[PDB]
Amino acid sequence: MFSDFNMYEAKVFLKAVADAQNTFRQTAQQENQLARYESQSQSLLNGSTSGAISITG
Amino acid sequence: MNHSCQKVFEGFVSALYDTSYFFRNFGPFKATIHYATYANYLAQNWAPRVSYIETSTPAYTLAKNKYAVYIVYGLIGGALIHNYMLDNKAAQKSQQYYLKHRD
Amino acid sequence: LPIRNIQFARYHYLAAVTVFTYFATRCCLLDYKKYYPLASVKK
Amino acid sequence: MRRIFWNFKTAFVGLPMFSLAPKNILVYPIVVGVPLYTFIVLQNSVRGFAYFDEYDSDVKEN
Amino acid sequence: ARLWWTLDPSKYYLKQISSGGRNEILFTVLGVTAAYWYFGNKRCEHYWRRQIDNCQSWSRAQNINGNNLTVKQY
Amino acid sequence: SLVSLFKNTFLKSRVIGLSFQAQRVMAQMAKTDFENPDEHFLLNDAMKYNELVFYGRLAENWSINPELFGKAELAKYNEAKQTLIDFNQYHALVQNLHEFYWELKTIYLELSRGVATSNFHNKREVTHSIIESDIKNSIHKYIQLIDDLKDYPEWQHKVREEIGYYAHMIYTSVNHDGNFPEIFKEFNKVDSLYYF
Amino acid sequence: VRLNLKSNVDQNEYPFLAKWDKDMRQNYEEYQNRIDATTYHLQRSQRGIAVFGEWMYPRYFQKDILELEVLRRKQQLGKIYPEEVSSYTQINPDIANDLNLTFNAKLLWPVRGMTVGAGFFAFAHLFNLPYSFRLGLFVLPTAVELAFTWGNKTSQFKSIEFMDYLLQYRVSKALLEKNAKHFAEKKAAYQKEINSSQSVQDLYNQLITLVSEQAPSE
Amino acid sequence: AESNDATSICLESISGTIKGLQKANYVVEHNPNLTSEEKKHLKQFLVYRYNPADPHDQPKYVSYWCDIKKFPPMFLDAILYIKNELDPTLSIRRSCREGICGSCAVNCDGLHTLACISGFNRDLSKPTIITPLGHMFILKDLVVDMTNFYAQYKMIEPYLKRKTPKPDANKEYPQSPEQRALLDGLYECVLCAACSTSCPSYWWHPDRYLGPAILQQAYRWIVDSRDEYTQERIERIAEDVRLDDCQQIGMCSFTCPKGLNPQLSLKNLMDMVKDFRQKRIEQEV
Amino acid sequence: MFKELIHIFRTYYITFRYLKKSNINFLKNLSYTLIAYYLIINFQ
Ligand SMILES: CCCCCCCCCCCCCCCCCC(=O)OC[C@H](COP(=O)([O-])OCC(O)COP(=O)([O-])OC[C@@H](COC(=O)CCCCCCCCCCCCCCCCC)OC(=O)CCCCCCCCCCCCCCCCC)OC(=O)CCCCCCCCCCCCCCCCC
Ligand SMILES: CCCCCCCCCCCCCCCCCC(=O)OC[C@H](COP(=O)([O-])OCC(O)COP(=O)([O-])OC[C@@H](COC(=O)CCCCCCCCCCCCCCCCC)OC(=O)CCCCCCCCCCCCCCCCC)OC(=O)CCCCCCCCCCCCCCCCC
Ligand SMILES: CCCCCCCCCCCCCCCCCC(=O)OC[C@H](COP(=O)([O-])OCC(O)COP(=O)([O-])OC[C@@H](COC(=O)CCCCCCCCCCCCCCCCC)OC(=O)CCCCCCCCCCCCCCCCC)OC(=O)CCCCCCCCCCCCCCCCC
Ligand SMILES: CCCCCCCCCCCCCCCCCC(=O)OC[C@H](COP(=O)([O-])OCC(O)COP(=O)([O-])OC[C@@H](COC(=O)CCCCCCCCCCCCCCCCC)OC(=O)CCCCCCCCCCCCCCCCC)OC(=O)CCCCCCCCCCCCCCCCC
Ligand SMILES: CCCCCCCCCCCCCCCCCC(=O)OC[C@H](COP(=O)([O-])OCC(O)COP(=O)([O-])OC[C@@H](COC(=O)CCCCCCCCCCCCCCCCC)OC(=O)CCCCCCCCCCCCCCCCC)OC(=O)CCCCCCCCCCCCCCCCC
Ligand SMILES: CCCCCCCCCCCCCCCCCC(=O)OC[C@H](COP(=O)([O-])OCC[N+](C)(C)C)OC(=O)CCCCCCCCCCCCCCCCC
Ligand SMILES: CCCCCCCCCCCCCCCCCC(=O)OC[C@H](COP(=O)(O)OCCN)OC(=O)CCCCCCCCCCCCCCCCC
Ligand code: SF4
Ligand code: F3S
Ligand code: FES
Ligand SMILES: [Ca+2]
Repeated sequence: MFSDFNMYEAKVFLKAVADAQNTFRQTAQQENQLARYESQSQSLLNGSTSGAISITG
Repeated sequence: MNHSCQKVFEGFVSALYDTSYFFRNFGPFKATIHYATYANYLAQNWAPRVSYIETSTPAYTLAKNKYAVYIVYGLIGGALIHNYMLDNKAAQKSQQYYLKHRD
Repeated sequence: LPIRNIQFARYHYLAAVTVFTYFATRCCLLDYKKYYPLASVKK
Repeated sequence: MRRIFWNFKTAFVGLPMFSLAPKNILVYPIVVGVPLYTFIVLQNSVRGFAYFDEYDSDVKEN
Repeated sequence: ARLWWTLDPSKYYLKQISSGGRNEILFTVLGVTAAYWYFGNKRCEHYWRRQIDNCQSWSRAQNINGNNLTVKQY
Repeated sequence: SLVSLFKNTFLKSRVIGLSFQAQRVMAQMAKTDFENPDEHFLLNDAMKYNELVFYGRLAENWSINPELFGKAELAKYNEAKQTLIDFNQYHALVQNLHEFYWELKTIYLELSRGVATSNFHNKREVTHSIIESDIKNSIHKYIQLIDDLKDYPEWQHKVREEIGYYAHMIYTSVNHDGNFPEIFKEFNKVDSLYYF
Repeated sequence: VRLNLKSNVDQNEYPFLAKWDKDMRQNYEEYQNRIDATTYHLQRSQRGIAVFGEWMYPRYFQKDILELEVLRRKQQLGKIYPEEVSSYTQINPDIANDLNLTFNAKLLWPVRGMTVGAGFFAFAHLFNLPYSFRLGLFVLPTAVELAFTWGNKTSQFKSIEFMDYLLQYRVSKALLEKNAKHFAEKKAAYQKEINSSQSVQDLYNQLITLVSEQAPSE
Repeated sequence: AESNDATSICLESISGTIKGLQKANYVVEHNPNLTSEEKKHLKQFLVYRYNPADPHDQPKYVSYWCDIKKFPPMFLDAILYIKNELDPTLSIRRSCREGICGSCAVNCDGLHTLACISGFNRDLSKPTIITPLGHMFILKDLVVDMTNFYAQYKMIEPYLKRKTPKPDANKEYPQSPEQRALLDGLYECVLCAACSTSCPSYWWHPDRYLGPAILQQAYRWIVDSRDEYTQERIERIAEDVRLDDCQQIGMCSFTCPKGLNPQLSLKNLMDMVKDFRQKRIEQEV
Repeated sequence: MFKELIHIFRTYYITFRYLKKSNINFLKNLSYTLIAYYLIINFQ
């Protein structure tokens, strides 16, 4: 259809676009994962201190 | 060689010979070898073939033996082409199914 | 004396030899990693 | 003590072997492979020996 | 030297069976059936696939001992 | 008994059919030498050789059901079975002679590798005792075999022409000193004169 | 990309993250040259005609694709230290034996083959065989050992799996180091309240299951 | 009492091979007391000498300077002059003196040939080397062990066998001049073995492969019109590599001092064997 | 072809003379089986 040169141009550009979308995903996931870990740790601390649960072993 | 090593070597070769002879001539082992040899001969010297010596007058040769090659070629070519067509049909079906399911 | 489908046998043997040699040597499917230093670049 | 009798320069196994063997061993290799290898290598390069750079080679970190 | 190359079949393997030519159609039928089965399986596996990447595709890892895999920051 | 019918029909067909060929196969085996008695069958044409070798065991072992056999048919089957048993024994004899031939050829091959020109690494001037003893015992066994074949002039002649060839070559490979008179004592009687 | 060799990470505050970057940048140029050679070979082969090329491009050039993937992953990792290999030994006891057969780390001698050859040499010496036979019987087991050692592309798959594991581990470790100061106070508070060393994620999943089971819906 | 000697034998073999390569063509002067002036008038013969009977003897060239103006110009004449005048311990076979018996076949200066009917390079500068037939075991000096050659000759049954009785017993087996000339140039072989000792296939496989001479004799007995065991002889020579090992080098016809052409005979035998193999299938049907 | 390779090895190598025609035939059968397997498998 198109010369091989244009096909490889398209391949490179598509690789870059996929990498950009992965960059968006990585940024959002890292931020929310840090927030999640903080929230879960705080929840476990509050639970143990409040006497709601006992965490042993 | 040294006669002590000579004794050892003679004993070892005698043991090897006896072991081989026993394993080959033992009843069940002998039967297994005897049947497998003939099976191998059949496979090697009587495998399916398309070319063979024709020693019969045209009046004494079956039609199967004049069109076997063509039948074989028809079967193989038809199988290949039909598999190709089935691959194309499956490609189209999968594309349509996953397209209609989303995007 | 006559051999049924002798020409078919000759061509089948030739094809078998050709295919076996092709796959064993991979004559047609060379490697070009050795030429990369001696090649121009685009983009 | 192994005593060997041998005409180094005239016996069939000697300098005549050096003159004969190399030019006969390489007959089919040269005359077949060289054209065949050239055809196999060049048929890819109908347009050129160009490496379509899929990675940013011209881009250098600041 | 003597010329020996040739594409002709050898007479040692050119014999027929008593009842006619060698079992060519009978074996070709088996070959075609086996090829049909094999290629059908391959096609069915190949074409009906998709990659679904989401949280439910991930499970907790474990050692060969069955315990949960965790590596310290040593 | 359908299975019995098929078993007996298969046995009859194979055994009787091969019995008409046993003469030809045995003659061909006799015609060749003892180095590879089945050479013609492996290289040129397998004239129902492997079939005979396989079905001899079946003729010896597999049972028969006379009620499925006729009178003349049963007599013919017994004759064919006896012929196949004869072929079994003949093949065993030929195998024994062939293996003895290969024993002698092994001795000769060791000597030849000893005197080979390429043998720059294992050149020995004087024959060692082990091979001398092997030669002596092999020649003793060969002489005993020749004696045991006194009632079969053709077999005796073939055994000489085939096996004694390598005995003669061994004779030629070594000098006539040391223990040579004792080693080839039996060979010097008649066989040595034959190979001149 | 022609990345510089001098890492821009602070070694005083993120030591491991600096070392990883330094090794990656050090080996990046060489691994990039190898990757470029492989990709050039792949595309030039794909440009072929009929059997010499396209007709069988994707399916028969498998070793090249495997090499390309291995090179890419190794380039991202940069360098591998024995501590991580021993760490992954949990799931693959033969990780070192597989990671040696994939990468040009150290020269491999067929020691088992040479030992078998020496045993055969002792046998021949006992039985007084010619020296040619024992030299051949020394070469043969060595040849068998070499044949069974080299190649072995399955080890490359196992190396790929290990390198994926190692990359994930290194990323998580870098995240640990980056936020270590932020979590110092919370960590100090947490160690004094929970006597368990089990991870927070596992404990929280267990707690969620406990709530989903016992807690009254109300 | 004896012990394993693989190591000592191996080291001795390697060292001896190296030294022999360094000291190949060892030469001992028969009469060292010769002024170099005298040697200008005398030609040099390097004669191979070896006496395996004597345990202290080893192979060696011996140099004899002889006046070629004292005996006729043939290799055998020079050898016998050396034997009678210089050293009568030299050993060689000789019966006919006119190239008929074929006993004197030797390696006359690089070519296998009968020594009685072969001249030698008259030039006084280039030395002449006389050695026994190459690949034959050496018994003493120029005498080799041709026993295997005769043993192979016996295996072809070289005697007229006929399956049809003579009609009257007072006549001779009829044979026209054409069926006789078919043998011309084929029955003159003197069994000298000079050709067969020059056939590489005979060098490699002396026993399994019959020599060019013996196969030529088999061809002579096959093409002969009076014998009736044509197919039987063809089949007998068709076993294993008794004939198939021939590679049509053609040295056999080049060396034959009698002018015979064993190469052509072997070629015809190969053609007849091929036809026999084909028509064993084509005819019986 | 195979026949020719075996013939060359027999005629040039003294050690190879040890093998019978039967062992040569067994090697022939194994080689044919391996060649058939190679041809079939490469296309799978
Ligand atoms: C314990 C037992 C003992 C063990 C011992 C150790 C060794 C193992 C032994 C085992 C026994 C079997 C060994 C294999 C067979 C060996 C045969 C041999 O050596 O013969 C030499 C011998 C050599 O003779 P030769 O004189 O040199 O001549 C050879 C020439 O090639 C002359 O050849 P030819 O000319 O006669 O041709 C042959 C013929 C042979 O082919 C056939 O007839 C056969 C067909 C295939 C049948 C397949 C059946 C398979 C069934 C399998 C079922 C399942 C099994 C599952 C088992 C599980 C376990 C129980 O070829 C063809 O038919 C050619 C077809 C070409 C088709 C072309 C298509 C054209 C398409 C286009 C159409 C037109 C379009 C026009 C468009 C126009 C547009 C303009 O060969 C022959 O003569 C026979 C022919 C070759 C047959 C090869 C068969 C190979 C089979 C390998 C099987 C491996 C299986 C492994 C399974 C593993 C499971 C774990
Ligand atoms: C398929 C899946 C399952 C496979 C299972 C295989 C099981 C094998 C077990 C073997 C056990 C030992 C057998 C000892 C012999 C006993 C039988 C006997 O003596 O012969 C009786 C009978 C007649 O023998 P005969 O009277 O001496 O005739 C020869 C004489 O020269 C007299 O000749 P004549 O001129 O008088 O004519 C008589 C004619 C009479 O012959 C016939 O009548 C037979 C004609 C064919 C069959 C006709 C019936 C078809 C329908 C059968 C339906 C069965 C339903 C079963 C249902 C079961 C339900 C539970 O004989 C022949 O023509 C012999 C044909 C030989 C064919 C050999 C095929 C070799 C190639 C095989 C692989 C091909 C792969 C190709 C792939 C290529 C891809 C490109 O011959 C046979 O039974 C033939 C059997 C041939 C195959 C056996 C070996 C197969 C090995 C396959 C390879 C597997 C490798 C796996 C790796 C290795 C480790 C596992
Ligand atoms: C992982 C994959 C595995 C599969 C693929 C394998 C591929 C690689 C190849 C492998 C090759 C090696 C195989 C292993 C060696 C086996 C050696 C052996 O059998 O040892 C016995 C042998 C003892 O027998 P013997 O000493 O020869 O005989 C004297 C005895 O006193 C006994 O005297 P008797 O008279 O009391 O009993 C005789 C007979 C039992 O007698 C009977 O009850 C009758 C048996 C059948 C006779 C034949 C009737 C044929 C009728 C026509 C059929 C047409 C079918 C449709 C086609 C029509 C168009 C052609 O018993 C046997 O000897 C059985 C031997 C095996 C079958 C022989 C029959 C071959 C022809 C029929 C089958 C093939 C189809 C041919 C179709 C074409 C025919 C023209 O030695 C042992 O006892 C050794 C035991 C330890 C080793 C393992 C034993 C395994 C046993 C397997 C039994 C299988 C039975 C058949 C199953 C069929 C299923 C469909
Ligand atoms: C890197 C990947 C891995 C590579 C290694 C893979 C190895 C796989 C396993 C190999 C197994 C081989 C043994 C089994 C086969 C049958 C052997 C046999 O007949 O057993 C008894 C036979 C002994 O018979 P015998 O009765 O003792 O000998 C007296 C008979 O008259 C003798 O009568 P004959 O005619 O029977 O004897 C001839 C004999 C040959 O035996 C001999 O008679 C003499 C052997 C030594 C010859 C040395 C050269 C002599 C001077 C020639 C001129 C050289 C000039 C060089 C400088 C040029 C400067 C411009 O022929 C053979 O050995 C047949 C097979 C030969 C090829 C296969 C073996 C290749 C080994 C390659 C590596 C060797 C080690 C490394 C060497 C380099 C280290 C820096 O063979 C042995 O027991 C020895 C086996 C070979 C040992 C190695 C010797 C060196 C060979 C070098 C060949 C190079 C070829 C070029 C390509 C190389 C590519 C790697
Ligand atoms: C660190 C790296 C180190 C690497 C190196 C390491 C060392 C490697 C190994 C080195 C040693 C190898 C030794 C091989 C010896 C082969 C026999 C020989 O020398 O020939 C004498 C002998 C001479 O016979 P002759 O009667 O004196 O000939 C005079 C006649 O006048 C002639 O009669 P005519 O004039 O009537 O003939 C007409 C002519 C008709 O032909 C012509 O006139 C010209 C034909 C030109 C063909 C051009 C093909 C082009 C496409 C392919 C190119 C590939 C390479 C290049 C790729 C890139 C460039 C394009 O016929 C021929 O040319 C016959 C031969 C050629 C047939 C065509 C097919 C050949 C290939 C067969 C398949 C090979 C598969 C290999 C798998 C290996 C697996 C390990 O020839 C034969 O034996 C013929 C059959 C040979 C079959 C060989 C099959 C393969 C064997 C594989 C196993 C070998 C194991 C060896 C021991 C290993 C160690 C223990
Ligand atoms: C990785 C390892 C690689 C190593 C490479 C080694 C290469 C080896 C090449 C060997 C070539 C062939 C000869 C050896 C094998 C022979 C096998 C065979 O069948 O032969 C048996 C026959 C010998 O046996 P025969 O003649 O007795 O025949 C057998 C006869 N019966 C059966 C009766 C006993 O042929 C030979 O061995 C011939 C040997 C010829 C040797 C020639 C040596 C030439 C040396 C040239 C040196 C040049 C130096 C130049 C320096 C320049 C400096 C400026
Ligand atoms: C000192 C060192 C010593 C070293 C010693 C080493 C010894 C090694 C000896 C073994 C190796 C030998 C290798 C020879 C080269 C390979 C040649 C080859 O590939 O063919 C093998 C054989 C035919 O070749 P060959 O038998 O040699 O010649 C016959 C001439 N009429 O082919 C066969 O018979 C194989 C069976 C298949 C043949 C082809 C069948 C027809 C092809 C079409 C099949 C179609 C199948 C169905 C359809 C598929 C496609 C749609
Ligand atoms: S073949 Fe030639 S060289 Fe040999 S004996 Fe006869 S005539 Fe003499
Ligand atoms: S010299 Fe040698 S191999 Fe054949 S034709 Fe002449 S004999
Ligand atoms: S001396 Fe008479 S033929 Fe040689
Ligand atoms: Ca006649």
